[PDB]
Amino acid sequence: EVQLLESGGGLVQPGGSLRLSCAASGFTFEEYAMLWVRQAPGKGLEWVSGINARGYTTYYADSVKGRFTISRDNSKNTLYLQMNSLRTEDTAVYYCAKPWYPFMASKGSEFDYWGQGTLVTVS
Amino acid sequence: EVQLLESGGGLVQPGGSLRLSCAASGFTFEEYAMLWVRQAPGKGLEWVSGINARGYTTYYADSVKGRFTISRDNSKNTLYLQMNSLRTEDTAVYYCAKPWYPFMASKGSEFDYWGQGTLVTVSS
Amino acid sequence: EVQLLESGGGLVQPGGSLRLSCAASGFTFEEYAMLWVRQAPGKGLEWVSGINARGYTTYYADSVKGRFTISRDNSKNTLYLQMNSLRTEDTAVYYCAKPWYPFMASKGSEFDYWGQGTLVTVSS
Amino acid sequence: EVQLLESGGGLVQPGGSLRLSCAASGFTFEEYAMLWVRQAPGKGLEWVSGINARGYTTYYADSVKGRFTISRDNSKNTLYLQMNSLRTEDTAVYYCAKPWYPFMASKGSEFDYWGQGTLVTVSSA
Amino acid sequence: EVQLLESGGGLVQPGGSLRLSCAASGFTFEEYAMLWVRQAPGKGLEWVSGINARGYTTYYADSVKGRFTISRDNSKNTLYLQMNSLRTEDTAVYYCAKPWYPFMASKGSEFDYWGQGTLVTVSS
Amino acid sequence: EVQLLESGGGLVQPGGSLRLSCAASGFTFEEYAMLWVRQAPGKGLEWVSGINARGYTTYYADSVKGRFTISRDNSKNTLYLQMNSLRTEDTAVYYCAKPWYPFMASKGSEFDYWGQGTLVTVSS
Amino acid sequence: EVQLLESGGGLVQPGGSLRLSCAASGFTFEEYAMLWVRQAPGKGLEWVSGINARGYTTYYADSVKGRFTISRDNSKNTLYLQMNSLRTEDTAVYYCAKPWYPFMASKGSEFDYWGQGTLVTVSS
Amino acid sequence: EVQLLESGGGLVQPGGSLRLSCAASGFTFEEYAMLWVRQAPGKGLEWVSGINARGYTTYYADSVKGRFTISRDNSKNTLYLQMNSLRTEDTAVYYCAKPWYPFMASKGSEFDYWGQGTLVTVSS
Amino acid sequence: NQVRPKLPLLKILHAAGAQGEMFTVKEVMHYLGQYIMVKQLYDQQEQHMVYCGGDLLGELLGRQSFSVKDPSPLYDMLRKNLVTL
Amino acid sequence: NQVRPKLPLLKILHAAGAQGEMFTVKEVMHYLGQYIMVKQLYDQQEQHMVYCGGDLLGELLGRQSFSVKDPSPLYDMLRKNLVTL
Amino acid sequence: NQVRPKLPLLKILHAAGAQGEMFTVKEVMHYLGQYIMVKQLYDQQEQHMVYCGGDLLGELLGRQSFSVKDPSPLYDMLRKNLVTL
Amino acid sequence: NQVRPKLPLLKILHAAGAQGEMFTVKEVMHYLGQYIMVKQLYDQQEQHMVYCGGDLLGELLGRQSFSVKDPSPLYDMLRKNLVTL
Repeated sequence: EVQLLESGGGLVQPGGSLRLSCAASGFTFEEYAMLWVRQAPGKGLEWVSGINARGYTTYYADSVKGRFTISRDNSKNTLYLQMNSLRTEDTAVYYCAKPWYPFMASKGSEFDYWGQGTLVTVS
Repeated sequence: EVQLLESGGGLVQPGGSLRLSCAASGFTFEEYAMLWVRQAPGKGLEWVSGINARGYTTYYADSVKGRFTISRDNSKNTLYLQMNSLRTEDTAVYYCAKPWYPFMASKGSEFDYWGQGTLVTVSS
Repeated sequence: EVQLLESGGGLVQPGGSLRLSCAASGFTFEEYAMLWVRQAPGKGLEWVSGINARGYTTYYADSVKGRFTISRDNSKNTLYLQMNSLRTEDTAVYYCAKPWYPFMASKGSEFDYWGQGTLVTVSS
Repeated sequence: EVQLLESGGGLVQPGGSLRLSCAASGFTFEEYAMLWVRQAPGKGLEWVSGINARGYTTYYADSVKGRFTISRDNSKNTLYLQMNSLRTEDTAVYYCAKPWYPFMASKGSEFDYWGQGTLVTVSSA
Repeated sequence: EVQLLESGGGLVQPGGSLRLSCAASGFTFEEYAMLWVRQAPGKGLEWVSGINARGYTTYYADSVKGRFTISRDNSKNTLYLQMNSLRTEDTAVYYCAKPWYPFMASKGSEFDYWGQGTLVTVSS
Repeated sequence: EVQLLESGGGLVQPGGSLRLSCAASGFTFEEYAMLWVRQAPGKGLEWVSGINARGYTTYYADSVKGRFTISRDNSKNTLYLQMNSLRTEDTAVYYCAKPWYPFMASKGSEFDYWGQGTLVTVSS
Repeated sequence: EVQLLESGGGLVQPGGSLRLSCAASGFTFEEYAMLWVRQAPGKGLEWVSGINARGYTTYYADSVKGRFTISRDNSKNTLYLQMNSLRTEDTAVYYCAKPWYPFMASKGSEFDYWGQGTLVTVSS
Repeated sequence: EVQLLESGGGLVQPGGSLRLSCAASGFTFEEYAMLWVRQAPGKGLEWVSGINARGYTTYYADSVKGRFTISRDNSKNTLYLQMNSLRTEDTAVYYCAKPWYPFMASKGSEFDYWGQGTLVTVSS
Repeated sequence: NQVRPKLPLLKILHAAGAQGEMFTVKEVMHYLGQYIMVKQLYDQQEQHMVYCGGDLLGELLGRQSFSVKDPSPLYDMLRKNLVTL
Repeated sequence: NQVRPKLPLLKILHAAGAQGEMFTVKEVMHYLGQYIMVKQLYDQQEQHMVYCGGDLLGELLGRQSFSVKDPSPLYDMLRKNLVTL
Repeated sequence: NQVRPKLPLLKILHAAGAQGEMFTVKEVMHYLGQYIMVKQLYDQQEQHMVYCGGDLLGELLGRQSFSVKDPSPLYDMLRKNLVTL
Repeated sequence: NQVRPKLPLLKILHAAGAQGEMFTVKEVMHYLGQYIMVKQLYDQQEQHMVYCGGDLLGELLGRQSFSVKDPSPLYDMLRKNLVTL
């Protein structure tokens, strides 16, 4: 029943900005910490950021810290990721992920649900 | 057709005694447990005592244990309440009642029928 | 922890009047619609009246319409039933009831809490 | 120091209904019987209804008996008048009144306090 | 050492009012009951009012009861006499007085010290 | 409502002594520093001495240092000035003064209120 | 410096007699009313008797009336208690006491000082 | 109708011990904090100890801290004071006190009721 | 409109908790009602009936009982005890 | 030495179970203590603190709260509400 | 008769203020009533109608709305969510 | 693929609202997350810490306390308690 639909990805030049979105359903969004994870060519899944259920506490990988901004609108069951000063290193498939453990916002796991992803291209 | 008729009420002194009776008709008395309840002036229903159909198993409210005795005479279709060592707060209208279920004798038993009651007053 | 204590019952002649009171505790009285229900001898429980939490909306069974008045004083956690022009058929044990649903003032449910009741006898 | 604030009035069609409220302060509301009185166009004050402090004894003018219901919520310092089956002739300014005599629920007096009132208009307009 | 000084006197018409004050020092004011007395043109001494040390119990002569109010402010070492609906018979020199014993506030208290007095004249 | 009244002034020979006192009321004496000032025939006001509210810090004009001693008794609402080895030029009316601000005991303290004064004449 | 020395206690039979003495110093004896109180073994304070400063007005507890006599000799600064027709219930330590207020000679008078007391035993 | 009866006082040598008791009646004892206070020769009343209604929380003046133990038995409506390591300075009349304020266990008031007291004497 | 209650009435009002020497007529009647209530001078079973016989209030009314439903006896007392200022 | 409490104070005393209209000062204070206790006006976590706002007592004292550790507000109320007999 | 609610129901009960994990059936219903009220799932102008779409309760019942006059939705949910102890 | 939980784990899953006897591993873990959350087996202040001593889960894990930052105890439990279908 769990469904996560990512969007907002596309094609940008080194320095630009995109806003990713994730439409979540099939579970109680307002109860869950939510995660952004990404897959760049040749590499496995990298945890990018996370946000607690209420939306006041946020976490980030260092490679992305002070550049990306995670947020959520619980009324709209939607997670967001603000990618500013985009880099070539950031080109990848981005996924919204629901953690099996409701309070896990700081790292992903093999038991999480993720969606089909959205493609981001920076050049 | 079910009728329950209480009698034996009166006025007595603290430490006195009264025997109440309840004449039943319109149902198979000997098949049903029977109950006494009372209502003090301006208060509500308080369960007093009950007895099984065959009349050898008895139940009492803590406030009356040792002072009240319930019994029955199935051949006469009558229920009794013997009240000894009476206290002022025993003042009440006393009601005989038939439960909906034949086995129910204790506090909270669903009533089917009850009478109009007999007044017991204890005062000096 | 919900407790409901009815009082005010007794014996009156037809045409007479009585006022019942129900002292409520163990829940937030001012959040709840409240009901009176009654059980006459040999009959099923009958819904009698109800009132919303704020006390200005009331409901009556057709059997008591124009004769009974329900009211409440939240500051004293108390519900009242003013009964006028009483009839033989109003003879019953009357119960105060808390609905499981806070806005339900017009009907009883299997999930309601009731007190032990207060007996009303109208005869002669 | 005594104040009585009436509200709830308005315009309604004959047969419709309205609920008036009166917020009381400046005295111990729970000690007093309270009254509703009214003034129709061209007439003087007509006593309408009254209720005892404890809320379970009520009185009504023959003209409104069976249509109006007075009630009170002491915890809210509030008196109410539920008015149903309204008639053209119920048009008036309605006032909440505190009797000088705490037990007086069945009639008004010139010594009573009343609020500024609330305007009630019943018509098919 | 003890020092008492009265003020607030003057001429008023019947029905008028006046507030007398008495300045105290030279002893522990808050430990002592205090008195007001008066003397008309001839009259002799008449006890008027008294107040206990902490200022919560008051005493009055019958002839001023309901009209005069005695009070004190221990944070200011001041005694007051509020005089309302003044009558011609109230005309007198009013004196602030300290009792020999701290608990004596009623009529006939032994005087320790008193002030020079302040004239109150009531008339057309 | 503040009242301050000086006493104790008189005629004295050079090298003699005198003790002045000042009765205070109408405010909380123990919360305020207090002052003595003087005015010699004409010569204008001259600050003499001051003391803090609780009576443990004192201040003197160079002209009286070592000869005058200021003190107070908060339990009596009284201020004192002890004057020793008096000199002809100490002749003056001495005044008791309450400062506007409770902490001001030194020269140039803004006065709130002062007494009528008491005359001190030093001569043969 | 105030002190009260009680003496004269001992052991006697019922109907026997004893004279207690109390030697006072450290205050103006002849200006103060004086009291006797006693404490029975393991019990509490009981007021016995009192006498005015000039020694002409006497007070007694009903328990000792007509049997005990209080007196004083001011030239000796000594208080006395003559106990006649003694009874077993008179067994007690007897204490001399000086009131706070010079005029207080009756039951309840606030004490200022009292002695270590003297034991009186009345046993067959 | 409040009545407090102290007992257990008597004579003991420095270093000794005494147990005081107080029989309380005329009020709901178990609803009230209760106090012991004392009056030594020449001194004013001194609060000594206190205990909450339930008897598990206790308070003491610095002067008796570690030497005295207050306790109570609500079943006997009795208050106790166990006094150890007694000193000459502990000589006093000891009083049991009911506070006007039910929860006041840490200080006395001018409005408390006291018993007649029990005399405690400590000398070698 | 302010009135000065003559001493006998004023004493009744002050007992009722009134503050001051002048009131409106409605203020006077309010305190009167309070006086009757707290002193329980009314009949608990017939509350408009006031039994003021042995009370200082009875002295002002010059009566021993009466119903508050009829103003007459009240009006009389007011007329004799309120001084318009 | 008896006092007669003014009716607003007597009202409070009767509510705490007092009978009659005459009392000693200590009886008044003991009934006031009872009143505060039974009406639960004290703070269960800080029992010396009385929150009387919205109660007859608060209105008589003219206070929302006070501590029994400072008798002053009570003094003023007694002064204004006790008539010595 | 004690019951232990399955956790999806317990969650709703705890959100209404319930404590613990065991209850009577009556307690469950009273907490359910509290829940609907505090979450304001009812229609103010038609209070017997509950609109639970998009709420835990709706998901538990598998519907968008229901009338508290028809307890059939509730019976189903109770059967599936209460384990008798 | 799907798995059938051993009764021990299945009881925990059912208490969490799980329907049926066949689940995916991700379903099983989702329900366990709900179980821990609703039964409040975690530390309010350090949410990743689960204290499961005294719960039937603690038995399955063979532990009393653990952080979910360490899946090791979790893999063990799954291996012993999931039967691949």
